[PDB]
Amino acid sequence: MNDKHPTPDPAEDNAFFPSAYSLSQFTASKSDLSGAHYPTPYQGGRWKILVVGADERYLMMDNGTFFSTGNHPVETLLPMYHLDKAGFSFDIATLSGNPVKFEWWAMPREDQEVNGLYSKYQSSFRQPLKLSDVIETALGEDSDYIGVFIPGGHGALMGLPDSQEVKAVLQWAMKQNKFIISLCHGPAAFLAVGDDPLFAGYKIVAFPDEMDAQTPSIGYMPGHLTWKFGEQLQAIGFELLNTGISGQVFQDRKMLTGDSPLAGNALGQLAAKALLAEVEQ
Amino acid sequence: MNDKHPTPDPAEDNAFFPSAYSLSQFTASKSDLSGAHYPTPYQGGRWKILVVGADERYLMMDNGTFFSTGNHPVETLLPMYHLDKAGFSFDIATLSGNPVKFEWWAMPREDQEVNGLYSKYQSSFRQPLKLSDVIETALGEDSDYIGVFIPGGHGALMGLPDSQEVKAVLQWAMKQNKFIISLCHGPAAFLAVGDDPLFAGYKIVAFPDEMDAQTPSIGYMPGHLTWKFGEQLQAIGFELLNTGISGQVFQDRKMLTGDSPLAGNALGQLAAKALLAEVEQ
Ligand SMILES: [Ca+2]
Ligand SMILES: [Ca+2]
Repeated sequence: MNDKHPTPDPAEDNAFFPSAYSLSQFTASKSDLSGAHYPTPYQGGRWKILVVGADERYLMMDNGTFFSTGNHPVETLLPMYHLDKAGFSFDIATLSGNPVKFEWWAMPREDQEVNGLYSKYQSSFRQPLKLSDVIETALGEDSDYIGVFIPGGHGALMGLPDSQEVKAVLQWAMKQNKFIISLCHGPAAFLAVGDDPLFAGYKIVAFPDEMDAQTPSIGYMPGHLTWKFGEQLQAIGFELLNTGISGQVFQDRKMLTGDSPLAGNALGQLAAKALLAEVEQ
Repeated sequence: MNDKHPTPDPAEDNAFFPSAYSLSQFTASKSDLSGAHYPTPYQGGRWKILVVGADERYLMMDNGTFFSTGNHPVETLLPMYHLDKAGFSFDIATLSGNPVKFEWWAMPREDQEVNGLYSKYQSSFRQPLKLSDVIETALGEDSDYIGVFIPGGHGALMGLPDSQEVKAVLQWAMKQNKFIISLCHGPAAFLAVGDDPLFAGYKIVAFPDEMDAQTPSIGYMPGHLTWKFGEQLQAIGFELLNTGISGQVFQDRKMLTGDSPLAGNALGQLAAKALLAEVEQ
């Protein structure tokens, strides 16, 4: 019937990609990548950013259907594109060690830059590191990581929110005064700290729970979320600054966040700027 | 229809379902489920069977492509169907806690009984237990599990083969003299014991490595497997009984195995009979 009806995903029974209508409204063939040139990039070849991606594509909705989601490609690749041009490298990990799952329906197919960057890291996205291995060997006081990046997309709502491994990564980042970068639903991962109040008083921007309750009306999702990461984040001490979305980014000490799928470019510029200043002395 | 070109999976880039031709030869609209009749089933309400399923659908081939696989639905459901009728219940788990991934292209869409069983267990396949929790509170000397079932499908080749968690489960099963039920590629999970000579001298049937070497020739998979589970199994003590496949099964003490996607029904009968005789003593 309607272009607003969820689109069946052939690989999983009772699973759906966003409706044709929502895709035309919420995705585009090109990204708005801009100002990604850095005249004095980091050239030390040491500092890297740890990327923690979603290893699951199917998210259970309140009505039993699966939302065929995963990490948002634009939210993931724009920040990475800027950091790449800034001279930084990446290690990609998932909780299980299984492939990072992208919402391919949001990939800007006509964007040469974004597609070129994915291809650059495709072997890592497809065969990522298992977070437990990273925790056991690449963190600590002498880590080569200058920060951690947790991309958005509803895929970040699975596993990451209550993973004891993610908790360890976040505590490490805070303990070693490392950058924590995330946007949209990515901050849901912060809930991994459980009852630990290490994020008390922090200000961030994140996708509004209010909007998650509305997007299903046009078939962006085949149902509604079974919980609210925003209210949960507020429960552990976070202050959510944005009522709506406009690509706004915020920096609270070393916590850098973006508000939605509109903040990829701005977050990339902010992170690149922040990390570059950090490496210079 | 006769097309032997792997079929692109829309949900994942460079991922492929079996070719239309291989599907017409290796899958059917109906299963050969039969003889699932046990006049005096187990009604003690205690003994259950733990199912360790595949949580990943995308398997990396030797040529960079992803085989869109997972657990084989017929191999999974026929054994369960017989055991269900025999009066046993199931607990379904995956390593990550993520949903069990089925090779839906092998699901017999016109098999009313098979689809009826899936309906009964869909909530468990879709929101399975996390194996780590199972090991922590449901095993031990007083477990309610009478056996473990590890279904086939190439998805069994991911994570399970070198999982310390699967190792614990196998060590427990052998120590507590529990049934271990598997077929086709499921035995690859037995490799999880690593270097524990636990299965030394056991006889099993499993999918022939040499057949795996040939199915890609008709587009069943988009490439070839990066390793051979059969040789690895022999390397840890197993005597592989079958050279080819015919859907036969073998019982060596409490180790029950099927040889391929043709062994689902026979394995259900073998397992149901062994477990029923067990509980009847
Ligand atoms: Ca989104
Ligand atoms: Ca098969």
